[PDB]
Amino acid sequence: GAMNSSNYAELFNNDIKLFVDDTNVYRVTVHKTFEGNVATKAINGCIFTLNPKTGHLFLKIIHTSVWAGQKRLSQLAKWKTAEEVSALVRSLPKEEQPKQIIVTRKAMLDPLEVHMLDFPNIAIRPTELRLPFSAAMSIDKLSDVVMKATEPQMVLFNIYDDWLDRISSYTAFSRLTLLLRALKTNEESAKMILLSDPTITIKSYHLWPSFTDEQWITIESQMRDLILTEYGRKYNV
Amino acid sequence: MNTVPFTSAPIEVTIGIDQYSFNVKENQPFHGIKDIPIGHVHVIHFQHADNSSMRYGYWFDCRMGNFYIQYDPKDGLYKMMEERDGAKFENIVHNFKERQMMVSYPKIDEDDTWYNLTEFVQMDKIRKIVRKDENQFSYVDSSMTTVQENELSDPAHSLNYTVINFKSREAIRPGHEMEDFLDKSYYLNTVMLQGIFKNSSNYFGELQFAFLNAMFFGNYGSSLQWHAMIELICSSATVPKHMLDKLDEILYYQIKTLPEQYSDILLNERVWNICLYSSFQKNSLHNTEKIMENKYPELL
Ligand SMILES: Cc1cc(OC[C@H](O)CN)ccc1Cl
Repeated sequence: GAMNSSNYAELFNNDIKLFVDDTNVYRVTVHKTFEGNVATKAINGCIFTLNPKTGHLFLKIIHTSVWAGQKRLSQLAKWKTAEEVSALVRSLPKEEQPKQIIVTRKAMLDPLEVHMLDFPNIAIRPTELRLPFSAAMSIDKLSDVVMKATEPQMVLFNIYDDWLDRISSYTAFSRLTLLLRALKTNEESAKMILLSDPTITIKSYHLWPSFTDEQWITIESQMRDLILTEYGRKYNV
Repeated sequence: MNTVPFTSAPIEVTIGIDQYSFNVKENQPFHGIKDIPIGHVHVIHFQHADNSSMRYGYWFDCRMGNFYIQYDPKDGLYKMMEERDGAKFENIVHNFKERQMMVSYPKIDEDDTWYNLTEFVQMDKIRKIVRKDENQFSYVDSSMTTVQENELSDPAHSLNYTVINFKSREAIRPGHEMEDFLDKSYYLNTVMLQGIFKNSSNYFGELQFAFLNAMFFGNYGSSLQWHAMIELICSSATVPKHMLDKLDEILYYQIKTLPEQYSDILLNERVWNICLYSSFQKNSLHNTEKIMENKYPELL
């Protein structure tokens, strides 16, 4: 069934599962035409497919050329996501295929279910969590590879860097969601927090800075503070 | 005109014949129904005075034999039976018609209701949905489940309606996932009509049989089947023009005949709002949309 506060720990058991977020697949700028009408111009997008246990991220880059000449693009974006997720599963060895795929928005259920009819033993599930995966394009290296792409492309990341060498996947996913929630609520502040000290760097093969354990506790406290405030600043409390 | 004689009426019961019904008292001198129109299927159905649970009844065609009812006190129900001895049948029926112990099938000469509800229904196809090949008539009741329901448990006592499933490999061609799921014309026209039903008359016939079993027996799986078949048409962009016009008439007479107090359980809000207001065929069911809006605006 649906994923919520109460069945949270299933994410970290040893049944393979993937989160699929489609919120960055179809992305536009809205602008005015010479005649004073409004028009959209599409920009490159991405499917965010994540193994929350391992941290393996399958970033499928959606090049604008896939919208050329198509109508009802928001609807087509959901089926394109499902097609791409399904092709990903099919590309994987059987023992690497997921047993569940959890979609972050309910409109993906029917497109994915139809594309996955061939995999009756893979459960497609929604969630009631308000997960911040839309903020993934606030991660500079992910944003960069998406905007530079000239053709459809899949890029593999580990969105936890090396954290798992020191912390559990429960703790890693909690850190990840805290970081993304912060970036979603106030991107400038969140990014200031992460890079303030120039002596903490991002390895070439990583997405986030090389914080010590002690530095992560401080960072995490600053992200919490940020998030509580922006909630005051927004509701005046 | 034909006759369904009864050996007696030992228990109080409401008897229905087609869209008509009358109350018979315990051990009332009642010997059956006369004047039944030849040329249509018919259904004779029963609700016991004691136990409103289990409405039940028998689909039959009088051209296919001489049929009678007799209450079985072991099994506790009015059973349909066939008298092969045509001479014994004429003689028995004549005597009752003489003693005027039969109610007359009360058709109004203007009234084409029953024809319009059964236009495409044929006994031969009923007998393939209700499998009991020794008899020429078919028993249905409120509790019988459908073949698709048993997949989600007695196969002998099931309604073998054609399985329709919009999220199935049968309905979705590889490489046309989105196309086929948003526009079911492939599934309607090639898979079902051309493939399974052969023609729209067999399709419509199953649709009408499903509705009638939902309405007379409150058979839940039949209502599911009726809605599913409506939805497949309305969700198809490409539908022959003659089928749309006929569907509008079919549904029109179904909605007209539905008991007003039963609409809350027999009508699926989602399917009807979708068919009448969202689907490819939102503008193609004028008669159906007009009667639904005037008679059940609450649902929409
Ligand atoms: C009313 C009726 C009764 C009947 O008696 C059946 C008995 O079991 C005798 N075989 C036969 C035909 C008809 Cl139509």
